[PDB]
Amino acid sequence: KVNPDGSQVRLKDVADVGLGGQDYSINAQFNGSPASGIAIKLATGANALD
Amino acid sequence: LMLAAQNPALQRVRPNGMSDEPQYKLEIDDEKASALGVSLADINSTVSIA
Repeated sequence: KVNPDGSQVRLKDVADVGLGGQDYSINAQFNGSPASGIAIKLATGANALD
Repeated sequence: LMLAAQNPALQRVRPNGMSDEPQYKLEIDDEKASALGVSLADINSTVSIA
């Protein structure tokens, strides 16, 4: 917005902005250290070893 | 490309795609837009739809 007396209000004035998670629900760690992972399910009929 | 062409094992080595060409960027100063009472979404709709 623009104050009717010159000057303007920016997003930085009303909020904080930055790269963060798209979802914060799930999280994990590996032996104690911060981590991540993809769990993989096998497609029906596929062969686990391969 | 300018390496494969010094290589006497290859020949006729060309990119398949095209090469970057000039394009005319539009800058819109939202400061003067909102200072003249003109939306911003109306600007974009004008440039798309015309």
